[PDB]
Amino acid sequence: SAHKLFIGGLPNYLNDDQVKELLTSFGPLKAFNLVKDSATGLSKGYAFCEYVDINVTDQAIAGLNGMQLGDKKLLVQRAS
Repeated sequence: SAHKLFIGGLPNYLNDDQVKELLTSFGPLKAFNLVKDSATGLSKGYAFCEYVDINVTDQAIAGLNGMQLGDKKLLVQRAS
């Protein structure tokens, strides 16, 4: 859907609350998950989210795509 994003490249030590805080700085979320290895529990650095508002979605992909977080760079797209 047009409100949904697929994010990769997050530093693997960031937790759900920290990733969620970065995302909600753009506007409110209606869904979120941070992808984890089922056996180790460690983050894979991917996240999926859905914003309430389409305009926020558009600004979030523009703002997050290419964002540098230390030695990592986010790659973000709409979740077609």
